[PDB]
Amino acid sequence: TRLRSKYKIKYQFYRVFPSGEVQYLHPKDGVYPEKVNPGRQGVGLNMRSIGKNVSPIEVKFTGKQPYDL
Amino acid sequence: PKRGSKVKILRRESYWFKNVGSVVAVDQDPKTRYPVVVRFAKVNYANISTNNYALDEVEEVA
Amino acid sequence: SHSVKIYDTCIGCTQCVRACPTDVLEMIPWGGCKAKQIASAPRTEDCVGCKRCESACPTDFLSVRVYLWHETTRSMGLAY
Amino acid sequence: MINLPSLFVPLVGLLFPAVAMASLFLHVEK
Amino acid sequence: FGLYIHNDTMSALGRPQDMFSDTAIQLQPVFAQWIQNTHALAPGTTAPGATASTSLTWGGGDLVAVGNKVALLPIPLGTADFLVHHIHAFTIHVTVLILLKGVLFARSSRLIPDKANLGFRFPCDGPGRGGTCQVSAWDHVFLGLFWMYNS
Amino acid sequence: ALRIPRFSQGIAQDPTTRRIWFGIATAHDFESHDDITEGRLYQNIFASHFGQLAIIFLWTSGNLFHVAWQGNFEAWVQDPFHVRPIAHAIWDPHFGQPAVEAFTRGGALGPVNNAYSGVYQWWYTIGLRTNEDLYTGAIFLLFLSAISLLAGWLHLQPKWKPSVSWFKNAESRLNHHLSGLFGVSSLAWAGHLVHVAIPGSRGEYVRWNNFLDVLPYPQGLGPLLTGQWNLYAQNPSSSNHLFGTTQGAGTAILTILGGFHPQTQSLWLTDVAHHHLAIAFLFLIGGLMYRTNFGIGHSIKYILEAHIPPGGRLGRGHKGLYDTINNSIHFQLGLALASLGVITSLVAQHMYSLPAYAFIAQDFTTQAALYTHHQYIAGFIMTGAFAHGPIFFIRDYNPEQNADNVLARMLEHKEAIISHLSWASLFLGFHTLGLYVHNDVMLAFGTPEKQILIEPIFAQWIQSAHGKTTYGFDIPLSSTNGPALNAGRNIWLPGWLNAINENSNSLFLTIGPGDFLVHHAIALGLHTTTLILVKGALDARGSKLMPDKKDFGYSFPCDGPGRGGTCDISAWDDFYLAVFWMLNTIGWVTFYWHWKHITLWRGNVSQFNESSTYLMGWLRDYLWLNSSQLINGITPLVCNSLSVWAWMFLFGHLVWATGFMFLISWRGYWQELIETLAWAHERTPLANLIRWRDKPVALSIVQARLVGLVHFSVGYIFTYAAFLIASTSGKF
Amino acid sequence: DIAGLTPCKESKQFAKREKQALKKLQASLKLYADDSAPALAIKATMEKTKKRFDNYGKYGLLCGSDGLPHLIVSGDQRHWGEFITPGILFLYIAGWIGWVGRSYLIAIRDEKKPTQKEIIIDVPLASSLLFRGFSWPVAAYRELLNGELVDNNF
Amino acid sequence: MRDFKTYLSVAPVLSTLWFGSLAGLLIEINRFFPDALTFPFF
Ligand code: CLA
Ligand SMILES: CC1=C(/C=C/C(C)=C/C=C\C(C)=C/C=C/C=C(C)/C=C/C=C(C)/C=C/C2=C(C)CCCC2(C)C)C(C)(C)CCC1
Ligand SMILES: CC1=C(C/C=C(\C)CCC[C@H](C)CCC[C@@H](C)CCCC(C)C)C(=O)c2ccccc2C1=O
Ligand code: SF4
Ligand code: SF4
Ligand code: SF4
Repeated sequence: TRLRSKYKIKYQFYRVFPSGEVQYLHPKDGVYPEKVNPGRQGVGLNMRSIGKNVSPIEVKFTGKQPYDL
Repeated sequence: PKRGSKVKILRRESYWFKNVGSVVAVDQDPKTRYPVVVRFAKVNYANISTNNYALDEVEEVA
Repeated sequence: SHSVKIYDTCIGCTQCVRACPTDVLEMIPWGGCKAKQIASAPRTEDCVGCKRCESACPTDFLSVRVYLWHETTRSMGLAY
Repeated sequence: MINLPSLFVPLVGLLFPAVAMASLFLHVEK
Repeated sequence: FGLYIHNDTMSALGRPQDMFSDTAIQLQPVFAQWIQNTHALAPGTTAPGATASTSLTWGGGDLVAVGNKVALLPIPLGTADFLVHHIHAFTIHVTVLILLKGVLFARSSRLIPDKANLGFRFPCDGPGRGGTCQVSAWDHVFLGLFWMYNS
Repeated sequence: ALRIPRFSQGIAQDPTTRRIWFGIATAHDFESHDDITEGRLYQNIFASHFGQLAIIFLWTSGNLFHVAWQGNFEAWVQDPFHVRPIAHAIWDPHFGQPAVEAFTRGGALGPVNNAYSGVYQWWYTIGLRTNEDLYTGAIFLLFLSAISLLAGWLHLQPKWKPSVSWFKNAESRLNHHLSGLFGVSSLAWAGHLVHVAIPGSRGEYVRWNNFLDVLPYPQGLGPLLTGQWNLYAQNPSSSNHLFGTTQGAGTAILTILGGFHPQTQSLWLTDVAHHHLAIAFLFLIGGLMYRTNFGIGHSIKYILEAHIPPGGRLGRGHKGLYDTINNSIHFQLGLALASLGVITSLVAQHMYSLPAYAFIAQDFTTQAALYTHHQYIAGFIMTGAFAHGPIFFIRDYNPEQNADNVLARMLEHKEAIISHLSWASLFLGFHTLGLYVHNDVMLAFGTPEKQILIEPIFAQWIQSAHGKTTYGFDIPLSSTNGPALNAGRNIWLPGWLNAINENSNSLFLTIGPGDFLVHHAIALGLHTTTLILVKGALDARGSKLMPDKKDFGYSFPCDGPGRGGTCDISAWDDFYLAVFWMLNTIGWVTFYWHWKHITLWRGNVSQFNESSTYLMGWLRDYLWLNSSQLINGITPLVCNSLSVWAWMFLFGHLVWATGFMFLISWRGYWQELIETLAWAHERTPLANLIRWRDKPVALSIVQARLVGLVHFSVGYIFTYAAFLIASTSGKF
Repeated sequence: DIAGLTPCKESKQFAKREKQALKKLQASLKLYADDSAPALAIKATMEKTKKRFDNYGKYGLLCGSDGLPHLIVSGDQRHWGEFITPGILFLYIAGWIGWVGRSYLIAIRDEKKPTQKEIIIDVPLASSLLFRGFSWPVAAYRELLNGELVDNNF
Repeated sequence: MRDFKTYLSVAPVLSTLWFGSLAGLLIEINRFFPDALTFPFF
């Protein structure tokens, strides 16, 4: 985006390490964080649509039981 | 019937809230949880304000 | 290792969450709001309590914070 | 025979913690 | 500075016996003079004239005043003098670089690298990167001062 | 990537200096530590909270053992009053030959410390002056040290295991557990303060050994039984009787009317031997109140769900709190500092107001020493006592196991306690402090004539009825013939009058004007070292800023720029702020006292009275004067015997101070910098082959407020600390 | 006469430490006393003071040891007023500012749209908005305890 | 002029201005009855 104040465009990065590999969002597919398109996964949010927030004592030594969510 | 009246806010979510009147607009588009479009003249830590709402709430008088 | 929990509604942007530093941002398509959009993190492993993620991100009650406990050379930031 | 108990103080200050900052040097590499 | 401290630990604990003061970590003649002094052969030759020793404060013992009470005289230095000083001598080090640290990184800081994205003041930023605050020079200045006051 | 240390992956895999902070710091945090079943911590504390019982016991088996070596009691027996009460023996290989000119003090022969722990009387009282009959309390608080770490070793073994139930049981751990805990404890005590102390106060090598062939009371053990006693109160030890001696030694035992006799200057022996032998029954009823098995005695329960009165033909309806105070430990560290809160402060004068031994009321060095101390925990227990008072909220409380009953209600109507504890102060804000300032204007502008010093009219009533007959005001009782002081005109009420007012009595002190100018000020402090608390606690349940710190917890380090409208936000970092204003509120009520008290011990009691009602008075000649003995036992000649705080003090006066950088100097200025050279020493050869085991970072913002607090306070516990002592060994 | 604290008239201290305190400003002979400013450190002032000496007197305050006013009302003898006879007014002098304070505000939703409608004060005050301040309580202070509170308003 | 009214305000120095040109009076009164010390009723 530094490349946003002279006009310029299409940044790409990568990884790269011992021994090379990942580690990158542009392009792995350049999904522009913005957009939205294909199949992008779950991991989207508490059964608490927040408001319901309080003392959260569903815990006393959870095991298996939550670690987490 | 009550389109944007002096109607309340009532859920363990909000900022302002009890603070009364105003449902301004209401949609007809079902999915979500956010049908109830509110705008008053009093504000949270934004400035534009107005954020949206609905469901386990309007527990109010006239 | 990013925390704690953070919550629904916004997106699109054009006036909200458009600015995490360390990525941590997809946008699924999903059905509810006024066209389709639900989000926190297609990730959270690059971030970093870059907590500028609600400053750009309204929607009501706590909305972004940190809790790193482990707190990681990935996002405790200290490279060298 | 006799004169002391200094025996203790060059410990409690001098070697003892010399051994605290020694063996839990650590806690890490305990 | 870690040096008055000693001579406290060496006056309380530290028995004049041996420590950092004048008849002490002395430093006999001394400290000179320096120069100044020369500032007092300076007018009798060497810059031919002018009159009387360029400022009585420096020089030898060529000494005046007036009005009963004193005026200026040979204000002689020594220990108590290459002490203290090295504090203004210090301070105006770690009072700059605060300053320079925060004057150089300020816009590009090697650890939020992109600043011109918050303004001049701009509070801190991340509770992330595990504790980013007081980054701004505006706030590099917010303590830029305190010390001055201390200095 | 880094496996060690332990308790959790989280921070133990983590790769910066943190670990070591965030090991050591959060190291008794186990009650949210991924490694703990419903026992594990309940299991834990046990051994744990023996454990120290160990050292408390090796706290003293020593320092007992310590003395008789060191100091000079077996000596000091010959004559009992100067003095330079004698602490330890100081092997400090830095001290300049003037170790003579140093601390060749009291009985010394070595630069010994000037003991102020009081105790040296608390031991003189119980019994002994023979240190060959010490050597033993040592060996005893060892007879308890090893012994009880089997309560360690052992009852930390599944076998002779604990349970959890056993722990939640209420009516046993309590009911039964007053009866033992205190109760019996006294008796023998209550009796030792009876049958081994008397016979030296009579004067007699009673020892243990000769342990029946005494019989210090002539009529055996009869009338105790029977129903007749007053052949006991019979002839109190009497009037002059040089204390613990010959003449006037009026045998008796269990007394309870006389009190002091100038000489001891201190509550006379075995007339609190009836005291400890009464309290008892006042739990040994309310002490077999409940249970063990047996089907008789108390439940609690409808104690509530019926007994929610006082309350209810409306109101609050308790339907049980309980499964909260018994489920929620905190409460057991909600109210066991909470109420061993108070005690600390109601020991902070009882203990002085009338002493208890071998002369202290006229030592003016315990008072000094053994007071403030016993006060600073009425701080450091009284405070951080509501902390485990948010907790249960965001970390025990369920709004639904409870939302019938007071608490949740307390809550529902909470943003109120907050804002009347507040108006409780902005006011105790301007006043007690507005007035207070021409009491500092005038007094400056030649005008003391005119002045706003409004003299307390109220406390005033007390302290007379409770005896005190000192000038004016023709009312009843203390009339020195009055009808509250009658019907009872002999019981309890000649003696506690016989000493009531001339000050080497200090009893109910001499009330001056502006006496409330601090007194008020001290009913400012509090009301404003709560609210902190009762937010940092109360609404710190959630708030509405971030209506979910409920999740978040108690100890989250600040927030970041989050919609410019957030920061330092731990309910913890409200305890932080809370521990500021409280040390402020101690800040004060230790000036008073020193001013006051000090006054007396050199006659001059215009050291107040004249002054304080305009604060340079405080500054000038509470603060400015008296000193530079201390801060002139350093003074470009030598050191003499007040040398230390002349160091310690400037210590407190450093070690304070730099609890400042951490404090004013926040967080992301340290990393950034500590990079720009964490780096420099990564380049520079010769000291290149040195890559360091983990990787230097700056400090969690919490910390960077904590060690602001334990350099501070440590500094601040220091000085006044050394001053209050320094001071007095010059002037008294 | 109560608790101490004597009414001043036995003079012992106060009256004297007074005719001492003020009266070495008076030894200001140390200048030249005729007409001045530049000086009058001597002659006058004491008029407010010494020519108010035995004047101040005069109602006692039972000024006390030190010899100075230990100023007390608590509701005994004449005093029930050394701060209460001038003790009520303050109550009075304040919270009818509250009326202006209220009705100023309780206007700042009337004529409609508000706030800085708080900064531009609409010179809010001079009469009934204040000049009711005069007459609030026990005739109408229970402007409180009916239709205005509750609260009951909209 | 009016009418209560309202009437017209002005900007930032009104709560302030109140301190000076009127509030002073105080010091006149406090002069007028030199000091106060306590209650003078009439
Ligand atoms: C919210 C409150 C909570 C409560 C209930 C208390 C209560 C108390 N604190 Mg305390 N404290 C608190 C929070 C609290 N504290 C906190 C957060 C701190 C940290 C700063 C402290 C630090 C602190 C210190 C340092 C001390 C106390 C002390 C005290 C006790 C002083 C006695 C007194 O009240 O004199 C006056 C009380 C009266 C009731 C007399 C006035 C009567 C008025 C109210 C008349 C109107 C009502 C009616 C006619 C009277 C009935 C009441 C009756 C008891 C007379 C008192 C038990 C002192 C102490 O422990 O004792 C030595 C003192 O040491 N506190
Ligand atoms: C009778 C009595 C009394 C009293 C006591 C007490 C202390 C009680 C409690 C009571 C109660 C039950 C109370 C309550 C109260 C309430 C209130 C409430 C107060 C007040 C107030 C206010 C806060 C106000 C406000 C206002 C008004 C109203 C007017 C002016 C303006 C304003 C609006 C601001 C006495 C002393 C004589 C003693 C005996 C008996
Ligand atoms: C100085 C300073 C640092 C830097 C901290 C540093 C450089 C610490 C370096 C360690 C010092 C050198 C250790 C000296 C004392 C410790 C060894 C004491 C603890 C030892 C026992 C627990 C074993 C911060 O990171 C910081 C963060 C937020 C607010 C304020 C500050 C702050 O003031
Ligand atoms: S975080 Fe931002 S982009 Fe995501 S839903 Fe909320 S407001 Fe929209
Ligand atoms: S912590 Fe905030 S700014 Fe950082 S990546 Fe995550 S959502 Fe974005
Ligand atoms: S402590 Fe630091 S991270 Fe938190 S809001 Fe303040 S400046 Fe930002």
